[PDB]
Amino acid sequence: ITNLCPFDEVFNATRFASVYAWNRKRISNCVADYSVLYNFAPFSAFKCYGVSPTKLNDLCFTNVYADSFVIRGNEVSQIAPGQTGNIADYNYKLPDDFTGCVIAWNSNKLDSKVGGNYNYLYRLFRKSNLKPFERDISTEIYQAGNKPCNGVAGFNCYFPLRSYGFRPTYGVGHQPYRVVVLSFELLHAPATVCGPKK
Amino acid sequence: STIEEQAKTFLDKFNHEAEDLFYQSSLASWNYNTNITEENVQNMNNAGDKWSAFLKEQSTLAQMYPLQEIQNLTVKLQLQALQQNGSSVLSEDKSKRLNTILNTMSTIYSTGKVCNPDNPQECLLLEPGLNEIMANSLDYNERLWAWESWRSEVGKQLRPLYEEYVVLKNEMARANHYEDYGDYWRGDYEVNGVDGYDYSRGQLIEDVEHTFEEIKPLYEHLHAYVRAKLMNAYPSYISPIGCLPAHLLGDMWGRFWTNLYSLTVPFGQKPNIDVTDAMVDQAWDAQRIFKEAEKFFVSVGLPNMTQGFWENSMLTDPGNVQKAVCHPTAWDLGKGDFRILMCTKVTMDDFLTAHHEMGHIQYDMAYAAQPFLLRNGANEGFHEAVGEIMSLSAATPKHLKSIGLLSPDFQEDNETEINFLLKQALTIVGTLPFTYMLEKWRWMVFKGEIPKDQWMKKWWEMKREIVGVVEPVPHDETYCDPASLFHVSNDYSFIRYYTRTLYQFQFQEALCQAAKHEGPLHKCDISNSTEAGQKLFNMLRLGKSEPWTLALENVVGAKNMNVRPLLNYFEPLFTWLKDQNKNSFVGWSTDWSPYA
Ligand SMILES: *[C@@H]1O[C@H](CO)[C@@H](O[C@@H]2O[C@H](CO)[C@@H](O)[C@H](O)[C@H]2NC(C)=O)[C@H](O)[C@H]1NC(C)=O
Ligand SMILES: *[C@@H]1O[C@H](CO)[C@@H](O)[C@H](O)[C@H]1NC(C)=O
Ligand SMILES: *[C@@H]1O[C@H](CO)[C@@H](O)[C@H](O)[C@H]1NC(C)=O
Ligand SMILES: *[C@@H]1O[C@H](CO)[C@@H](O)[C@H](O)[C@H]1NC(C)=O
Ligand SMILES: *[C@@H]1O[C@H](CO)[C@@H](O)[C@H](O)[C@H]1NC(C)=O
Ligand SMILES: *[C@@H]1O[C@H](CO)[C@@H](O)[C@H](O)[C@H]1NC(C)=O
Ligand SMILES: *[C@@H]1O[C@H](CO)[C@@H](O)[C@H](O)[C@H]1NC(C)=O
Ligand SMILES: [Zn+2]
Repeated sequence: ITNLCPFDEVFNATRFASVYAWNRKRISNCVADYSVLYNFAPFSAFKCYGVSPTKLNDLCFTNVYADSFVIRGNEVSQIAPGQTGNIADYNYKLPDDFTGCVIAWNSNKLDSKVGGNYNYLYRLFRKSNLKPFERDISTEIYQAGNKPCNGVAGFNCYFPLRSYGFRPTYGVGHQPYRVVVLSFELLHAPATVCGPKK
Repeated sequence: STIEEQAKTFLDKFNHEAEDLFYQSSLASWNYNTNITEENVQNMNNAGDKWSAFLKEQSTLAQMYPLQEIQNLTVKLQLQALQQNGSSVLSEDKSKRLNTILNTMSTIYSTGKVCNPDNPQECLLLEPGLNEIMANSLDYNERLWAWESWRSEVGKQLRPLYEEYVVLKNEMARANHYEDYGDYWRGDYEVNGVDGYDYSRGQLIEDVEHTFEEIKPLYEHLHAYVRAKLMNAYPSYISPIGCLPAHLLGDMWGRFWTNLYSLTVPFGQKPNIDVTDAMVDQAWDAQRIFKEAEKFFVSVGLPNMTQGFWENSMLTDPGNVQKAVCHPTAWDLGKGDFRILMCTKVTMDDFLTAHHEMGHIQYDMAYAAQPFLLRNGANEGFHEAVGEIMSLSAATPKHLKSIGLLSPDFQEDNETEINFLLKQALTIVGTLPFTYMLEKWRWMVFKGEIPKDQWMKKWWEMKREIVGVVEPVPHDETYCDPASLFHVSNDYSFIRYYTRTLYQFQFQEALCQAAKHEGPLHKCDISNSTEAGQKLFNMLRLGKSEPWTLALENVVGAKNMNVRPLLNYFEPLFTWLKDQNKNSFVGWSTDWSPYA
């Protein structure tokens, strides 16, 4: 039992990353207790796109990835294979062959402020859609127009990143939502992460 | 590479920025209105100034997209809404002059007082203190004094102000590619780009009149009955053959004949349905009233209220150490923030107003999914009509009998529906001629058939004919009678109320046909009818994304403003008035005047 995974750190972290700079944690070699995935009892959406959660703590994989970020309430449905929108296209893209889980819970009490919590960003403008499981943290003026922007944000030259201004009085569709998506990489290697030895 | 996609990207940026700043401004305004203090005023002004500056910057940025090559109705409509120049098209001197003229008129109307030469310490403002004289007094001479003094001290002093206002606003409209400021106001209904649903700015003029020639019989019979009920109150002062004197209407300008109910009540012995005593005996509070309102809205099929609405809204007066505005309002702060501001008491009127305001909020929730610029009613008359049909269906005896306020033993004798319809007609159909005539006069003044030499001469000439109201004193050109009203000297269109009144009954009759109603229209309750709720929601969720003709067709089934539902609503009252008007002249002769 003294090989517990760092899930209790990724779910309970006091600082989640922005969706455009989502944080990836590599769970490498330790006992994967998938039954402790109830840190926040009212999970808004705990949806597994692969093995069922009942059978989750039984399979053995070679690597686990935990991609953690914070998005809007109505933008949670975009964390799914084959979705469109700002998050899926320019911020975080999940492949249609995704094997893993998506765990999103409301965090209005944590990631909101009375004056507006302008600490979470998202990429509003991008030249082309993101490929699955690849990131883009560059802050370069998006040339919507045709005249060269010359690196100056003006007419037809937009800064690509816009801030989620989170406030506690928002509706549940505009309130902060912390999302951790677990991707279970099973590869041609010995399966390090295993289920509890119960 | 094309303007249509650069415009889309610009709108994508503008939607988010505008939503953020608008939410900040609305939150500041709400914090002021519920917590009247000193620093809240500065917060509200700063937020409003920031919002206005951002709106002006985005408006001047949106001019670079010609809108001619944008073959997408949604983007074109959003840019057209965002591209309006407004007062920023004239010279700075002329714009400053117009702003000063508007502010002076607004302040002098707000600070309007009455001077009594008999006693200098008898100053009264338009605040209800003067309103009891024009709404409850039974003295011809006192009412005449109040009317004449108000038209002499405020009306006479707003003549050159309005005279220069007309010229400045006409210049603004002509610089804004409109033949008139009246054309500017009529542009709130213009629809172009979509085939079959096109509707012209001038097409309003021939429609509002076309739906008014069918109002003349019912309003004429109502006027005849009201007149017949005023010779007994005012002997030898009404002249049955003649018109109604202007200062005896139960209101300062005769907008609503609501206060005439106590004088022209059909059956005095029978009373009105007043469940105030029942709902104060059953230990009801504001929270219970709003819970019943959302129960009604869920029963009809619409979604219930947001969880944040119950904790953020102010439903009961906090007046222990605080101040607020008593006006019941519905607030759409943006980003899923919906609130209701009213000092609700245990009263039937508060029940109906809660239903009306929560209908406003339900409409806001319905079109909350649309982009920021398209988050409004399909035209200026849909918010108020949608809110009003809720109170229309809430006040029926079969709804109060269901919720328990009216005990399930009430007998609806046919003498009581006559009282109810007459009370409601003194407010609903008693304002249509006044609204139509005032808006027509103001349109004619703006466009130019009425010269400044004949501003008064036409105003009463219309008032003696369209609405059948005769002045008691021969006002000269010095006076400005149609400037004393609140809406006229405040940059507010007034045909909105006419269109709202017609849309109210159109929507009500449509949702009754969807609810399998059987009897008369005035006994309709659309509760527990998911069909009516779905039919209404189809139009509610559209917002401005579709032409108002299409939205009206989404519920009514006809893409034009029709008056027949209104006449169907008052049909029993119309029959009773026709029977009751025997042995009494129906109509009026303009060739009479009390002063002569
Ligand atoms: C709409 O339906 C409701 C129930 O579905 C009815 O209102 C009352 O509901 C209480 C619930 O305990 C019951 O006494 C009856 O079902 C109803 N009472 C009466 C006197 O009708 C009613 O059918 C509808 N409510 C309205 C129209 O307000
Ligand atoms: C999880 O975080 C909370 C703070 O929200 C704190 O009690 C502690 O860091 C964690 N709780 C545990 C490990 O029980
Ligand atoms: C809001 O009202 C309360 C009184 O209950 C008081 O704190 C003050 O008047 C207002 N708040 C602020 C921050 O001004
Ligand atoms: C117009 O643009 C909007 C937003 O991009 C799009 O949803 C709509 O489909 C477009 N109109 C047509 C006819 O495709
Ligand atoms: C607003 O002003 C601009 C400035 O040239 C003008 O081109 C345009 O026609 C005006 N009217 C609009 C945008 O409706
Ligand atoms: C509203 O209805 C929903 C069901 O869709 C549910 O949250 C609950 O019954 C109601 N919530 C509130 C706050 O009224
Ligand atoms: C309907 O009302 C009339 C008077 O308005 C009355 O004479 C008649 O008896 C009523 N019908 C009834 C009570 O059935
Ligand atoms: Zn209102």
